[PDB]
Amino acid sequence: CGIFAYLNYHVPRTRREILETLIKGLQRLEYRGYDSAGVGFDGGNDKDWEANACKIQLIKKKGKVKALDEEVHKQQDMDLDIEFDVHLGIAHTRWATHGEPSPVNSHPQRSDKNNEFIVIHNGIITNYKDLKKFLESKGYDFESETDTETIAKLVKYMYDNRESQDTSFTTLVERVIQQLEGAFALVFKSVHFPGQAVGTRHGSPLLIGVRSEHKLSTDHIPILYRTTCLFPVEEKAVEYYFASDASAVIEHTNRVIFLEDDDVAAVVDGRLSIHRIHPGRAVQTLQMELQQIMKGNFSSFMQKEIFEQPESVVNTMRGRVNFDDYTVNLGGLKDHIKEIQRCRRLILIACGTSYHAGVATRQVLEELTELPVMVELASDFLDRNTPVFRDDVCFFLSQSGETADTLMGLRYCKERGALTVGITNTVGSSISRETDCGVHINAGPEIGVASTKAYTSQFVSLVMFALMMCDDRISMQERRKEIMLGLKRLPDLIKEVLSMDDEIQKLATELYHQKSVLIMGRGYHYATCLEGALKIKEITYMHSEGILAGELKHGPLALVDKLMPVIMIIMRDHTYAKCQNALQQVVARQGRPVVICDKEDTETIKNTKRTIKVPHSVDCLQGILSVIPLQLLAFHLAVLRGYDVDFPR
Amino acid sequence: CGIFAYLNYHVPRTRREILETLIKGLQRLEYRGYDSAGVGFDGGNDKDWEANACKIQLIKKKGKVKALDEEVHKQQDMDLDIEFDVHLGIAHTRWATHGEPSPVNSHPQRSDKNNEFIVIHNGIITNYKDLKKFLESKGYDFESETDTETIAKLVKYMYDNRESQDTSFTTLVERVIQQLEGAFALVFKSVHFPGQAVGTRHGSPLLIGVRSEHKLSTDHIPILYRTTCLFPVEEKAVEYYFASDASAVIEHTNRVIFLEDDDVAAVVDGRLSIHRTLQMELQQIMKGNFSSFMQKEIFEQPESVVNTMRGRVNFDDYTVNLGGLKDHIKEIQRCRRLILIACGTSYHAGVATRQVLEELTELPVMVELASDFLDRNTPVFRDDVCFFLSQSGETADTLMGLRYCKERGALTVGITNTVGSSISRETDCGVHINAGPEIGVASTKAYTSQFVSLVMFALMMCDDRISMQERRKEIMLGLKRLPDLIKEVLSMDDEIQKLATELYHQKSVLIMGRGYHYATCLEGALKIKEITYMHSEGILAGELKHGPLALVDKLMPVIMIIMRDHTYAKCQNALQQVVARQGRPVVICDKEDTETIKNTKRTIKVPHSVDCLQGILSVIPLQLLAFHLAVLRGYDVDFPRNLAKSVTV
Ligand SMILES: O=C[C@H](O)[C@@H](O)[C@H](O)[C@H](O)COP(=O)(O)O
Ligand SMILES: O=C[C@H](O)[C@@H](O)[C@H](O)[C@H](O)COP(=O)(O)O
Ligand SMILES: N[C@@H](CCC(=O)O)C(=O)O
Repeated sequence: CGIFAYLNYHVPRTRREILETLIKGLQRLEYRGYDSAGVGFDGGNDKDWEANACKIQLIKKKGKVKALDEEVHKQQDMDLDIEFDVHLGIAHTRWATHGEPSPVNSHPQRSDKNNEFIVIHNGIITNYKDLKKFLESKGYDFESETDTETIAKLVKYMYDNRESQDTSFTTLVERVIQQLEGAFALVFKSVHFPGQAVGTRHGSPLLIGVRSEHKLSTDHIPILYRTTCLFPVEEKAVEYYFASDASAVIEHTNRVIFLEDDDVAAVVDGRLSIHRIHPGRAVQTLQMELQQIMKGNFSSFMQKEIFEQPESVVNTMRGRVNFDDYTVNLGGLKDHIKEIQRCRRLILIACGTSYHAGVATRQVLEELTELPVMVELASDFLDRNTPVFRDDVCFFLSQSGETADTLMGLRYCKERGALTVGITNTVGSSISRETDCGVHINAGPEIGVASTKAYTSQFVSLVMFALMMCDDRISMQERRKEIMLGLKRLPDLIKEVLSMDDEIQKLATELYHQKSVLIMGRGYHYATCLEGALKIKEITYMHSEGILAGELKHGPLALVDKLMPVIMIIMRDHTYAKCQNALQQVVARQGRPVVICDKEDTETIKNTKRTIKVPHSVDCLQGILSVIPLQLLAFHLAVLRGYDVDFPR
Repeated sequence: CGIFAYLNYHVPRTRREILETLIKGLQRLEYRGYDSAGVGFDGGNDKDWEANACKIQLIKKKGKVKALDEEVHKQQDMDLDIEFDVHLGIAHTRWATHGEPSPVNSHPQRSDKNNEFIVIHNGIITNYKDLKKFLESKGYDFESETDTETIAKLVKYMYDNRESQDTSFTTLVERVIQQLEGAFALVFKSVHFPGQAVGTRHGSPLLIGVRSEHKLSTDHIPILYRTTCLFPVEEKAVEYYFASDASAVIEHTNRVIFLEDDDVAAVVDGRLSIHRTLQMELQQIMKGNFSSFMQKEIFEQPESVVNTMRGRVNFDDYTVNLGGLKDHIKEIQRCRRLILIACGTSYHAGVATRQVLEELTELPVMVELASDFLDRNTPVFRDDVCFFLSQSGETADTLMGLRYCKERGALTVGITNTVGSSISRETDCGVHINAGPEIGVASTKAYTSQFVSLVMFALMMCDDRISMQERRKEIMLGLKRLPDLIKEVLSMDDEIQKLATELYHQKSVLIMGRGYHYATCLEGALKIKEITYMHSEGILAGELKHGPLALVDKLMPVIMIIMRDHTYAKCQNALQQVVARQGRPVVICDKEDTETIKNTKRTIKVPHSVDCLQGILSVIPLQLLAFHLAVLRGYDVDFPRNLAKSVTV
């Protein structure tokens, strides 16, 4: 699930320091969930590091990384004070798929009892059955029920059947991946190629970080097919960081290379080259900081990411909104904003909360672009073979940028010649690369299990795009100004909503024992219902459902009685009167609902017992304020019930 | 709501023959509103019926009509033996969407403490608040909170300031409607005008039935402007039946006059004048041998399906011809998008046929909930084809969307089950699904008939594509076999009733499907909500992994739909995810799905049909399941709480 490897080339490091780096690397990957982890490093206790490069030691264990950290330092036959001028250590966290969690089934997987080759793997090898039969017929005995082991045994098969005594480590791996089917991110290590690393991916992220106090030969690595590689110029010293997630690299360096499918990256004599069976891979700078993946003073990542939303919203608008002259500029669309305006339809495709962001901005997109806006769930979009045309603009909302159904929707539309735009939050992700253009919502990494700041950052990003699509219309200047003053005031308004956290805990204690809750709303807050009810489902495990208010009299209103908890959303927009009508329909049937409304709606505050009173904003922005109380309610309910809000489940 | 009045002119009826005709008229209209009821007739106990038309009696009580039928009887003041030669009586059942359903709020309303004018109203007055303040200043005291009272206190204000001593009852009503705003259907009665009735409409149905053993003077009453009246030629014997619907009159006669907007009908001296045969058998509105309309309407779907295809599908030569579209089909193919607009179950019928509409028309298909369609002011264009699905043809939100689309030059199509309904008239063209009257509040045969209709339309849109000839043949053979396969499903009634005994106590249930059965699980979830009051929610199977799956444990009831179409494997993956969360689901599957039947305890095995027709079969069990669950919980399936049928306000 998580991969991290640390190669120090002519940068002296003691075995203690190497192990602490690997463990610290896995600590940055734990948030993805896992059941076991392991490390691989050169063994032996010969004081000269050059003689220990033929003994690979492994320490794998089922449990948390801490237990692994304890097992590392709990080795009597291991001297931690040996200094290695050159060394490659690899680490891995496992999410079991093939084989039950156990030390044997943990990574790194070895090629034999002498550990001539070891490999860490993220993904699944579909044809591991056949590959295992073939290697067993050639005389290789397996010890684990993991598909990963077939990789270790196979690379040794190529090595044992090499035509020349000096075939490259790269050539060996090329022959392995050419026999593999499915998805995989791999890092290899071998006693026969000491100090060298080989990384390759297909359908799984893999990146390489680099650091050196010396100048590097290039910032754009060219691809080599079967002056050209990356290395420090005047000296040898250099450090490489293979990782499946930037979060494990950023504290050491912000210079990274994102590998692409079928890339085979190799480090030989401290020089990094990328082979493939003038295109090149860029060495780019990440704007990510270690502080963005730490809880800080908060007790959970969920709490942090909700309460930091005044900051994340500001990070989303930075360099993109100019309140001094009411102009909007998404740099990611400069070379495509012209074509997009000559198109005839917008299609927003996403899963889960990302899809709700589409619903939350569909109206304002229709208002300002005057174009048809169709919001689709990616899985259903694929089932129906939806008609798509060359003059369609297709947005793909995805925080991770790797969600399969959304990604497959992306590739579907590209085949039909539509113009594709990625709204992502993960640099280097598949959806950010394969779209024609895109916007990075720059909300910072989302470490929590549920989407909190990503939903509101997507909300803001799509509103900003809408503002770009009508920057030439005289009749809409006023409307644009109204909206951008609302964005100017939004962060302060979000703080105001968070300052009512106390009022929300009271509501949580009132719903502590409840099993169902109906969340009602219409117009700009239809999405607020759905997203609220999804959060309370995902985090609290109670049956929260979002009900479009205009639909009550067509059936759903039958659930209302004096026992069914109800939360209604009644804001000061054009649907105010209609929402009041829905409230009367509920109360008329013995419903006693909790209402989320504007601070100054004196009428409903008096006639309704419990009301959450949020500040008034622009109609097409209220959704951001009205959803936060529901984020907090889901958070507090889970806490009251003893759940771990940072646990996937 | 419902309206019914009985005017017998020189046809001797005792006071019991009239009260049992008013109640029997409301029972025919009860399914339109059953929160309260009331009747209005002539009081007094004088043998000579003439000295009793100056005294009005109002018997109004809370509850269904059977609560009023007992309040009318066993009274100590009304002598049910007086013979009336001329008499008028008005009745009404109300849908109390607001306030309390008290006898004071029920209709008929009154204008003072002596009952000089009583009115029964179907609709809403959008300015009754201004009429209430104008009338309170002149010396009129109000009693109720309804908007109907402002119609009674105002018809008396025009009578207190007339210019001549004998102003016709029409003139008084003409002055009232000029001050009323919104929609309304009214039937007046006054002591000053004995035996005279006035019936005007504007945006709400209102017809007049007539019966007489004598010949009628004419068959085309001429509309007048401030050899003219409909009356028996030689004698005076005539019976009139004011009613907002045709079912309350078919039992007494099949000769009605469908009024129009702003037509002020008036019966004077037993002569019907307007100022400014029915094609239904009584059997169609009788439960027959079933204990409920909903059970009948479910088990009669084999016939209603056939009645939808009659004279429209030819299986010998595989031709589809919808007469209602012959003059527009050519222009519909030159359009560029399909939009389906509806509410509730009708909206589900759009979801259930969206995929096949996209396949056979190759056009974009967009399915919209009417209420949200209006809140967003959706972009619509002259080259859009907009369908409006409505069993009643009167649903307010759907109807407003129609007029919204006409204003934007779109080609509109009505898919209705009511001839003469607003939606069937105001659309450029349309199809009558011809399923028969639907009395049960929950739509059952209407859904499956709307389904078939949209499929027939799809078959027309592609009858000129060679490449789709085989696909057309496959679907039409499925239609030929569908009625019998529906019977095969209904034969599992007993098996469904059992599984209901295992769930009637639960509070929630999740229904999961994708593709062609996304609609199935939504419509099923709606039905269970509407008549069993369980918290049932439809969940798109593809979305489970994105949050809702967290709500599944060994306790949470789950129903899954897994059919043999292109999503079988994906549905199998969702089923494996559910079991991993310890779920124990009921699976609706195809009989030949042996793998599914072995590994799942509770299964409902339905016969295999064409993929785009399978939805009709997979939904019927949920219709039956909702029925049995309601019976187990002691509820009534023909009168669910908190609403009625057809949302016209
Ligand atoms: O609570 C929300 C979850 O995070 C989940 O619903 C998420 O929104 C989807 O899995 C889409 O993922 P992406 O946004 O990464 O595409
Ligand atoms: O089961 C519920 C009802 O059938 C309901 O969903 C109905 O569909 C709408 O209240 C109006 O729809 P029509 O306009 O077709 O009557
Ligand atoms: N399929 C491998 C790797 C899974 C992973 O960690 O992503 C296993 O189960 O061991």
